[PDB]
Amino acid sequence: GTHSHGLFKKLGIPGPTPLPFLGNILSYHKGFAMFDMEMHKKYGKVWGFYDGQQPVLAITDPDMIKTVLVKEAYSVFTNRRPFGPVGFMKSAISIAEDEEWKRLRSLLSPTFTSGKLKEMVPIIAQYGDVLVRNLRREAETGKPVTLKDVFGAYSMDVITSTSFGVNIDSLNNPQDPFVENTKKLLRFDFLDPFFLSITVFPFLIPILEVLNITVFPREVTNFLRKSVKRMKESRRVDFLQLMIDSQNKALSDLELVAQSIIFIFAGYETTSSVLSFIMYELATHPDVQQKLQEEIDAVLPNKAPPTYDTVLQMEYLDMVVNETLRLFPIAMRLERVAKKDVEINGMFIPKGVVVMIPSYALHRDPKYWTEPEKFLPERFSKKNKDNIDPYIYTPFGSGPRNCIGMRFALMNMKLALIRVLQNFSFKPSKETQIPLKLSLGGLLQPEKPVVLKVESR
Amino acid sequence: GTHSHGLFKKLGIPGPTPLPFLGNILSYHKGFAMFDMEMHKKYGKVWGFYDGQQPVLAITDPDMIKTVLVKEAYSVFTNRRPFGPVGFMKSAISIAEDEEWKRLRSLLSPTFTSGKLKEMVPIIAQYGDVLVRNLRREAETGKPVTLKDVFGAYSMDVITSTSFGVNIDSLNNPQDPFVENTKKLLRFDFLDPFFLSITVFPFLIPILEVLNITVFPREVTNFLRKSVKRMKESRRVDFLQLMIDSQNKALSDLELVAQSIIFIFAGYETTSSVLSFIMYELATHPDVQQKLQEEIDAVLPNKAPPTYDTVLQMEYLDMVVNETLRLFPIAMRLERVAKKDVEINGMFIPKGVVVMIPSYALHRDPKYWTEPEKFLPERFSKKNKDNIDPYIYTPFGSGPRNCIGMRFALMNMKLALIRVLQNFSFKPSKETQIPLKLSLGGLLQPEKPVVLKVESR
Ligand SMILES: CC(C)c1nc(CN(C)C(=O)N[C@H](C(=O)N[C@@H](Cc2ccccc2)C[C@H](O)[C@H](Cc2ccccc2)NC(=O)OCc2cncs2)C(C)C)cs1
Ligand SMILES: CC(C)c1nc(CN(C)C(=O)N[C@H](C(=O)N[C@@H](Cc2ccccc2)C[C@H](O)[C@H](Cc2ccccc2)NC(=O)OCc2cncs2)C(C)C)cs1
Ligand code: HEM
Ligand code: HEM
Repeated sequence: GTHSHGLFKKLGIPGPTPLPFLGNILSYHKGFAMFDMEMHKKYGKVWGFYDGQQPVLAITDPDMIKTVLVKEAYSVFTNRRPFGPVGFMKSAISIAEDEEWKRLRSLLSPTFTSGKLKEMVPIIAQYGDVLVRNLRREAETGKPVTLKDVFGAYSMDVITSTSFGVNIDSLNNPQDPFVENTKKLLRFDFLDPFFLSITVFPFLIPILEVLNITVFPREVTNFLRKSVKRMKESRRVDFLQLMIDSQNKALSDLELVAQSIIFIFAGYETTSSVLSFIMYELATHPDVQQKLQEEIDAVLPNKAPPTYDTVLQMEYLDMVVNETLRLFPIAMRLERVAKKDVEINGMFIPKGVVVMIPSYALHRDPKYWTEPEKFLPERFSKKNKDNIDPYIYTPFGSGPRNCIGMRFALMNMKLALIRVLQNFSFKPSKETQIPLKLSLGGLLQPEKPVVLKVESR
Repeated sequence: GTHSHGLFKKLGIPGPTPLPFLGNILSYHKGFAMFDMEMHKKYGKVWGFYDGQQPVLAITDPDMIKTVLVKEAYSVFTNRRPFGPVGFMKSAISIAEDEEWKRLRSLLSPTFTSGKLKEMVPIIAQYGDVLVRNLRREAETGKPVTLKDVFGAYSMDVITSTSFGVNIDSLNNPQDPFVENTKKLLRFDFLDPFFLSITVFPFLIPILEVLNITVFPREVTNFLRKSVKRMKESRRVDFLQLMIDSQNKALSDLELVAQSIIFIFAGYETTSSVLSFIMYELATHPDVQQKLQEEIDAVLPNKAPPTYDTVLQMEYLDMVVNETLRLFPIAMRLERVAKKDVEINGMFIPKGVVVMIPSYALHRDPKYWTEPEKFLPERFSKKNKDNIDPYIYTPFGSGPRNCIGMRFALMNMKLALIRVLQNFSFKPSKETQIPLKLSLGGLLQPEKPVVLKVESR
């Protein structure tokens, strides 16, 4: 029906007029980001819309954003927008709620410290070499390289190793039952058929749950499920034991598996998308690539192996990474649910409303960014960075619920970039789409995969 | 989703563009009839639209109409558009399908013959008087009469008596458990919340069925359910025994009850709506009322009691009744489902499509009717009637599935009119809405009830 559809009318908040049942979902025909930018330009700092019957309050005010993601996090905006059905995956940290979440966050918080992460480099760099060897091969038969595939396999390599102790050159081995299963853990597309229907029929979620149907394909999960059985363990620098030790408030077995699936995915798919986009930028801006190559050679003599401290010394590398994250956040939106009524920065918001920060739109707003469409690493130099509002630029979220893997992701990505840029230069191929276009779907991804010419140095 | 929504595109049939999930239902915001007239004027003789995902093919071609309602009735278009949930009411003749239907149609066919119907007049006329006595009272305190209430109670009186043997002046007795229950059997409004949702979620019907939820309120049905227990019977001119005799292919007990509910309703609600609309027309056209009064006095001397044959002799009465039915059909649409694929008059129609004849629109079409908006009984005189296409004018449907009660309805209505017009004249009250407006909802009914000044003669 239409019971919820008078809400934003009642509070006097502007927004697209909802259709019965569908709310505003039809506006998603060209993707979240384009919907969010259209609505932002058309309504200013705040607006409201309905996913089916679910009210969503978009906010773009930096101070209101700090309020939701930080100040009122524990007391009001503790959880993300429920999404389901998920079976045992209800226990994964990113999905968990309230006290089950804070528990898992504490339990897993020590996994991603500079110390551990420091010990993860001699591992994460051994697969630096394999990627380079792989790349050099595919650059001797000098034909276009699909970044998502080569980075994909590196990305898988790194997490399987740092989290489970499993070494596999996944690129050559697309047939290892471990490689194939994990690959199938891809990001969910919220504008796909199944998810549109489940937004317009949330009253069906509990029906799917009962039938043990899940958004996480069962074949994928069940493998990884007991896959840790003889793996955890033979009865050191591994996410696994780092979690096993936390068992003997302590972590249950089926919860532990749910954490591993969550991570496997992250260190795999997020990482490889971002890496692809950086190389795309580097390839379409040779001067930036050359300046980056010079920072790398200067900090690391004759192809010297990167270390924890050398990585962190590279300023221009940091600016490149950040500037690619500005233009291509993997999140697009950040979201919390109000467990109770709230008044924030003068705005009343009833219990159950989804408050949504549209990062993609904010990352491209003319008010906060000069020439926001352009790839300009200099935006993040020492001179200009203090300019940037930490609640406008949020590629890893903010507050107690931000990305737990942030430091690992940044590190792992830069290690990859260094090893690759030390040995190669990248250039547009004939088939490189320029300018690149993002999938009109529900994921910040290229419609056509990035392909690039790889030249040895 | 949208799987069915390419159908009419595939067959090359014009029609409003469907929205995902909703199909065209939003077009119902101003009622079926207005939707059907808009679409007819805008697409000509045939068009297609979707109720949620259900395809509906509207047809206005007289010959194509004879094809659906008559020629291909038994072989293709045997059933009406399924509608549910209905519990045991699946067994009622108007809802029954295929062979269960033809069975019930044969079994109940002899109930409505000129002979039986002839024996039903000394009964149907005894309540002629009560209505007159009631009317005279409410015309001595000369204040406006709400037709739907006075006719309503007469309408109930007549069927309770002719079908069950229950005499009750229902108007004075709105407290008899028999009166109140039956009253609650009102026509279903297809554009009401519950029915809109169930058109956009037909996959929920079987869920409602399982929970014993029905469109026929349970309290209403259960009373009438066993209400016939000590009634059928004490172990003559009554629909009841007429059905009991057919038991001892023969009619089951719970089926019999389902038939009685179906009838009770019909002889009650259809009858009283039509009677109200005729009086409205008579009141807004005094000359027609006076001519009608003169036919009646001429055929029936000094307030002489109407008989079966006298009723049928009154030509101008027939034209009035028919002309009111033209302007205000109770059906609005007629519908059949294609059980199988079919090609009709050169048009292919796949299995499962609802073929819909929009009577309200057809009854008002400038191609078939001069000044179609105007109440002109003369349209149906001996001179002009043979003009009228029997597949354009269909107030009682056509073919093997037409109104089984037609002759009883026509008779019962005319008996009422004669007894009323012999004694009174009707006139607009101050509050009479003129011109009348039909509920923008899902039923041909007045938004504001007809109220009229009743003057004794
Ligand atoms: C009500 C129902 C119809 C709904 N379902 C959904 C699910 N869909 C499609 C989403 O895109 N949901 C989004 C989401 O992914 N939230 C997520 C946190 C997040 C948000 C943005 C960017 C990065 C991480 C929270 C979810 O638990 C996801 C689900 C998941 C798990 C494994 C593999 C794939 C996917 N888990 C993760 O965080 O993935 C690991 C990652 C870690 N860091 C970056 S990605 C929300 C921001 C809306 C939304 S609404
Ligand atoms: C799929 C689902 C969502 C749907 N449900 C519906 C139900 N609704 C609201 C309707 O208006 N359905 C219509 C209908 O009433 N069909 C009907 C035949 C008919 C059609 C038009 C005019 C007169 C009789 C067939 C149904 O069985 C009705 C239902 C009913 C029973 C008792 C009391 C009230 C209502 N039974 C009757 O015929 O009522 C007794 C009458 C006899 N003569 C005139 S009315 C159809 C023409 C569409 C349509 S689609
Ligand atoms: C470039 C790569 C990555 C980006 C851009 C990224 C970004 C994000 C963002 C935006 C969020 C949501 C923050 C919020 O709601 O405020 C998030 C959550 C999360 N990320 Fe990542 N992430 C990346 C890689 C990783 C990796 C490698 C891991 C490894 C485990 C990881 C684990 C998580 C977890 C567990 C959460 C949810 C934490 C919680 O709810 O408490 N992420 N990430
Ligand atoms: C003025 C009053 C009435 C009108 C205008 C009317 C009109 C109609 C119409 C249009 C139909 C559908 C026909 C079709 O699909 O082709 C119908 C069906 C029916 N009517 Fe009536 N009707 C009236 C009164 C009655 C009465 C008093 C009864 C008494 C029992 C009755 C019993 C039925 C039945 C049983 C059906 C369905 C028959 C079947 O499916 O086989 N109707 N009517």
